Amino acid sequence: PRRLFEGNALLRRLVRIGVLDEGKMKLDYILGLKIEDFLERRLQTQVFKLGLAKSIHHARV
Amino acid sequence: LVTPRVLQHKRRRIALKKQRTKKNKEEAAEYAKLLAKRMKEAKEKRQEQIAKRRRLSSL
Amino acid sequence: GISRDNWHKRRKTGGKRKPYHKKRKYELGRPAANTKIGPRRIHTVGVRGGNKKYRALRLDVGNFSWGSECCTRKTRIIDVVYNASNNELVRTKTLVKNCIVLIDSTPYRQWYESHYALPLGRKKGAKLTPEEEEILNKKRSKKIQKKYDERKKNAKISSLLEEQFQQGKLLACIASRPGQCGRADGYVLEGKELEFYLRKIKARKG
Amino acid sequence: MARGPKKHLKRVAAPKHWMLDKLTSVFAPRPSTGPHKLRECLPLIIFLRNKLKYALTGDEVKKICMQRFIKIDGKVRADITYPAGFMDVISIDKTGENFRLIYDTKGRFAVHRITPEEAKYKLCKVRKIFVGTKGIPHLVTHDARTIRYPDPLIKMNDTIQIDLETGKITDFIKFDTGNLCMVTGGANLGRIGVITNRERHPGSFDVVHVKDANGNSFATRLSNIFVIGKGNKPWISLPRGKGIRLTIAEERDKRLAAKQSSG
RNA sequence: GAAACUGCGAAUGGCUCAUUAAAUCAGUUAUGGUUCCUUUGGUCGCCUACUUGGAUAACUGUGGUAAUUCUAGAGCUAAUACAUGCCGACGGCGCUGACUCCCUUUGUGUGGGAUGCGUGCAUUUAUCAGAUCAAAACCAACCCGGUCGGCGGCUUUGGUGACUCUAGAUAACCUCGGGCCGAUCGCAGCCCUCCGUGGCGGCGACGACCCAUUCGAACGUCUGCCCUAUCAACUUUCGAUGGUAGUCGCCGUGCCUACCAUGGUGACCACGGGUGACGGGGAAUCAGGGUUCGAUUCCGGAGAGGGAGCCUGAGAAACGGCUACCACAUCCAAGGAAGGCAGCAGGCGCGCAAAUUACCCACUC
RNA sequence: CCCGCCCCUUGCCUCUCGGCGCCGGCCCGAAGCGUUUACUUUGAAAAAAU
Repeated sequence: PRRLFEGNALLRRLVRIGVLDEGKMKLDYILGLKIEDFLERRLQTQVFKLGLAKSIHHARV
Repeated sequence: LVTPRVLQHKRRRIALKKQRTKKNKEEAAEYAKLLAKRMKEAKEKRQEQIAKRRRLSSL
Repeated sequence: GISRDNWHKRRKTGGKRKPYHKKRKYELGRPAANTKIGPRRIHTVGVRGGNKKYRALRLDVGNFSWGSECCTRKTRIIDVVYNASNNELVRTKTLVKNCIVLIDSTPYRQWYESHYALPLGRKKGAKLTPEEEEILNKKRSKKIQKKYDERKKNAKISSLLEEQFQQGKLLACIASRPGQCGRADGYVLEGKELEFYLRKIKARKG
Repeated sequence: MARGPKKHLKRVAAPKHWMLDKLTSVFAPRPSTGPHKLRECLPLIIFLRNKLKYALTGDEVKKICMQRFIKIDGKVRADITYPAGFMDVISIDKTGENFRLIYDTKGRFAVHRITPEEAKYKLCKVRKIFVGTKGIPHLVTHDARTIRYPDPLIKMNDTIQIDLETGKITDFIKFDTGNLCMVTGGANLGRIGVITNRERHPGSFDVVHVKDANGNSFATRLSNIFVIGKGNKPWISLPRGKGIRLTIAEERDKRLAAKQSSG
């Protein structure tokens, strides 16, 4: 019971922010995560990516 | 100094005492009825022992 | 003041222990009653949780009993004779539980005479003649035979009692702590107990 | 400090199942002395401003109790820290409402509203039989009531229905296998299931197996068992979930299945 | 409605970590060895009663000391303070037996009986009961079914694993001057062979006895502890270990006393010494295993300058209670009087090292 | 790797009191336990905060 309930709710949260696919969703793919995917989900990155800026330096301001 | 209010309290003082005695009467009365009814069951147990000896013998 | 602590004094290995706290009030000690024979003097001591303990000094009466024939009458307590706890108390006439004392022995005779309708051992036949023969024979007649006949073929009374009875003395055993109860009470000796303490007495003194 | 009995109770050693916070001050209510055990109580004020939110401050609860709208077991109580516990009925007659104190499946006193019809009696465990002077018997219950002249066939670990007004029990159960029970103490709490078996030892406690109708077996000490009615036949109205008790995996699944957390 | 008597609380909290190495403390168990303000529930009928007795304060008035939250003298008046004590309902129960009555001479089978004493709970002592296992055959005295040889049929409170338990019976004891069984108060009504009495009823408030319960308290079980052998034998009538009886205490117990026995513990580390040692829940670091720290918000303990003793109370060996010594230190008319911040602020001193003489009961209790 | 069988199979009986049976008679669950521990596995039991 510990492995099921924990893993399910862990992976749910990784999917909810979208640093992980649901075409993955196994505990092994947690380990395939890396630094850059987190940093992509940051607000200033998403401002730049999907809204008006001229550089990343603009977007933070 | 006694006033009418005083005298009421002295009548009520004894009314309660008498009432208390009357309640211990009726409770024990009902309990005796109930107790004596069951002690059917007592009779039944004795009857059962006698019956068992006869029944066992019955061949 | 005087303590009743368990945290003074050694432990098993001969080690010592030391205090860590001052004497608590659930450990208490108030000196012995040392009650004697004399007129009733009682002091009331309040104790823990409330409650009263009567401490009696100079008792003179106890409710003894002769439970073989089931009479218990109030009788005077004359003197101590033997105390197995200590010898010194006997010399100084101090009363505590499980002493051996002397009593008046009077009401027991009155009880016997009235119930079994037969006298005790007597000094002489002229002893009873003025009074104590006018209540030993009575106008009832009307249970001269009907009552008395079953009292004429039961009761022996034991020898060791009877020789003392004449003197007006009987040997009874204090049962109750007088210092806590505020009363002396007891039972009168019989049988092998009465043989035992006779021998202890006779060994030690006359 | 130990020259006498204490009177304060903190918040951070308070019995945890009253669901208190900790950013209000150091003290918590403290149950005052009464019929139920201190741990097993729910103080009055916690039902009235930390559950149903009639009041918002403790002074407000005092202002309710003073006007005497509150009853407990048909009598009037007027403290703010009256120690009501398991199997009592609260009765506010200025709303027409009646509550019952019973255990949730997660082991905490819930709100279980009921008919006025049910709210005229409660279930009381027998704990001791004691012959008083002049050959009279007695009962003693967990709500600490002494009911004189009981009929002799009632024994301990049985339960009796009591009429709040008059005493004088209406019915009773005699403890045995195949009777429906609720758990009231122990690490299991609020679970419902039939008795199934008992076990006896000579002194040093004894245990009592239980099994429910969902196929789970569990056990508890003897003195945490309480009878509620005949086999598969409750004589009380039960709060939702019915004492079955799910695991956390299944319980999660329900909320995301209906996809409901508001309505 | 100030004052004052009376009731209740001040034994909670707060603060500090000095002592304290099987002690404290933690987990586990036990009171069948005990106490318990309070709450809750039961318990509450063997020339006065239309109500008993006499003083104290505030108050009034007069004072004393260098000086105090000192206190004297005089004059009043209360009670849920203080001290007393009857009514009602005893148509009952047991033991004496003046006697008396009937039938078999008697005995015995009989029926009644005046006069007495005892007769609730609590208290102390003694005694009795606390019963139910497995069946018959005859002889002696005997009930009923039933007869002028006797055949078949009866006798028993409750409860625990276990109690010398609980309740019952008998004989007494009585705490007096120091157990109980109401001389108390507020809201609102009635009925009278009837004219405000005689009758009686509601709703509360208060007090008290015992049992249960709650909050605990106190003793006791098993297991668990840091360093040291340049600490290896220790403990005993200045009780060490045990036995018997008693004293004392809330109870169990060498807790204490008398008499008696000669034991107890240790290389599986006792005993002794050390600790910049209060214990635990925990904290820091860390792969796994560990190491170090824990004065400090929760829980338990100990202590209020050092010691000892004690009053009141249900609860205290209390210190924002008291009494004394020792150590400090203050006032004084030098005769005497008064004191304890390891409570919140604040100051001195100590040091490497640590805050505002603030606002307020609105929240939490 | 849960019932049984070769001799054993949760080792036995003895039974008696309170249920289940089948047609007075018969069968099988609960009662003493398997020489003792450790070990292992499951329950009960555990203050909160962290």
